[PDB]
Amino acid sequence: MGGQEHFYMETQSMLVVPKGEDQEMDVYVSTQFPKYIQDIVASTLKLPA
Amino acid sequence: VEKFNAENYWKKKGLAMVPLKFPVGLGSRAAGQAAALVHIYLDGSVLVT
Repeated sequence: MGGQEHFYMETQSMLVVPKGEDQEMDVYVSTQFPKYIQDIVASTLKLPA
Repeated sequence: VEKFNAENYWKKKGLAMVPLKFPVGLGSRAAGQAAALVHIYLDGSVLVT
């Protein structure tokens, strides 16, 4: 049995924006898991959540 | 200061002391209500507003 592509009509899309203060990051993503985006972004930036 | 004012005509020193009772209070109880929202994320960090 073969696989399957999701083929969501909206492709992977995101806009990440630094606030300019205390390394704050606002991350606007087409995702199913905002908490996971928060974890992996903060971990990559060595920042608290 | 009074010794200075006795020895000088075109220049005068002055001294004064005032007391303070600044009462603190709004007109009603509803005017003094306040609210907040605190989050604790799974890494231990806290966001407060």
